[PDB]
Amino acid sequence: DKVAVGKDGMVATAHPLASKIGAEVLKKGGNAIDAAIAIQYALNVTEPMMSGIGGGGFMMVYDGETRETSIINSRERAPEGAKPDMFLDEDGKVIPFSERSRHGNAVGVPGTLKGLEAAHKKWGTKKLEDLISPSIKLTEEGFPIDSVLADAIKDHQDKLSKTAAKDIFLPDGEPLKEGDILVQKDLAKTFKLIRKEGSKAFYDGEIGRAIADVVQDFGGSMTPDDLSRYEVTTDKPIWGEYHGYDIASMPPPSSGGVFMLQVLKLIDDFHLSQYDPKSFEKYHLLAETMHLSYADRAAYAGDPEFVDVPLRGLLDPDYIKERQKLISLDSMNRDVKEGDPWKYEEGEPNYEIVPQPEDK
Amino acid sequence: TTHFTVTDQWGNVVSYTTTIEQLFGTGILVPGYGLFLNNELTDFDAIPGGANEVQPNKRPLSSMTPTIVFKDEKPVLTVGSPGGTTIIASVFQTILNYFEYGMSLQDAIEEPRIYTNSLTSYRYESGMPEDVRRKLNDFGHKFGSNPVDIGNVQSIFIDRENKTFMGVADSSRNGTAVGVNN
Ligand SMILES: [Ca+2]
Ligand SMILES: [Ca+2]
Repeated sequence: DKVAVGKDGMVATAHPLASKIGAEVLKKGGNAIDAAIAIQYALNVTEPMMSGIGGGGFMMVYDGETRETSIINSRERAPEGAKPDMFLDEDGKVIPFSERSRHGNAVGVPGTLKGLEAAHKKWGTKKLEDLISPSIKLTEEGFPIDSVLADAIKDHQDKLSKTAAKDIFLPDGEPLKEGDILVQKDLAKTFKLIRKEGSKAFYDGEIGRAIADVVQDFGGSMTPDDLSRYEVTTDKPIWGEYHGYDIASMPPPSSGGVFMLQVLKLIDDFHLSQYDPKSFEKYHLLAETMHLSYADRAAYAGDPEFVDVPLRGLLDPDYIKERQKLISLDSMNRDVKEGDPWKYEEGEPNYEIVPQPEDK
Repeated sequence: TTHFTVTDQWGNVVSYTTTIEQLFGTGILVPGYGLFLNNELTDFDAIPGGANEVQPNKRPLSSMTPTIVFKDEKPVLTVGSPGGTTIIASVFQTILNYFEYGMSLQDAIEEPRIYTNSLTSYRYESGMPEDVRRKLNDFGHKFGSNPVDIGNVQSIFIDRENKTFMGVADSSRNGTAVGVNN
């Protein structure tokens, strides 16, 4: 069911069960925002390693009524007690990624739940109760796990053994296998709590009080007041033009939209399809282009409420021209430093350029 | 991360990337509540001073790239992917393959992707030919002896002339596309 056609709606997701839930919403007269909310819940349950109400996301929505494109940003925030050096040790050295990625200092105030509500108020059409309940049943009754979740449990069994996940995912010490039933009693309860009380239970309530508790057990500084501080934001897209099409993508605090657009801009003039898709020339040119944009990413990208991202400069046609001088079939470029997009935009950066280890 | 997308009969379009960071986030399950907690704050730079330094109340830099492509100001294609910093590579390569090469949507999605953020970090999906990998490496690149899957693009095409939606789920996970009639 990898490809599908439809006259009145379409859903595509990473899990067959979340695809069907989503389809059914549209089939019962729901809109795409109704379907999306139900999908996030279904995926929280069936693909629980990949997203859910303990994380954050960017939900891009083209409004069919107003013809306006908007983004519900539920990205997580650092607690009030995060510090700039909290991933450095006594000696000032970077804590290894597998330690710091399991620590309580790593946990951002989750946003997903507030994202789904914001999106629901604005465009929602079915009651949240109907959207949440199919996931309540998947949690409560359980389902047979797909191979990817199975492999995920096996590959991360060490991380999962040191937490309260031990019992559900590593029962009698062994990883659930492909086809085995996964039942999530405690997850179901939380979704019922949200079904009756809404996000108060999460951000100003018991679910949240429990989150702050487990975060301090694991070493971080998140308080209940971090949870009641949190609200999502709404962003306009970053827009670009490629090959006669307008492209809307995600602005800072994603690096995604700007650098996807920058890569496209840099490679456009090389007319890549003169080369076979599996050709030396294509792979080389893409590799050279990526080096330039990812260097720009490491130097210039962050939360634009705190730092200035030179969006105008990074996509300026003269800047693109300058960087394109470093992209050629003649050789491999060894000068893979960030460029100077500030030259083509008003202002200076308010930050240093700090090299980071590739340990992630 | 996971990425999904939804189109409806009223012409609303959704493209939604969402994550808890690493697989299982931190791994910390909230005792008695069943939900995994993100490790999203390690998307911050570990060494401060820069644009992406940790600060209280700050959002760690993402690479998530939920996208909608438009022709004559109407949406025609949604794209997005999981995969950390590879997400940029997965989305631009799909778009390159669809619009610059004119592949079908599935071909565009399934075509082997490459990723390289630096002179010391290279990945490729299986299907890059052996002879071409060698020649790239001789030229200075560092594509390894082992292929890996990159990303997981879910995408919907809005076909107005045929009055239809086409959805595609990447084979890198067990995703599906399901269409709806009246
Ligand atoms: Ca072209
Ligand atoms: Ca692939």
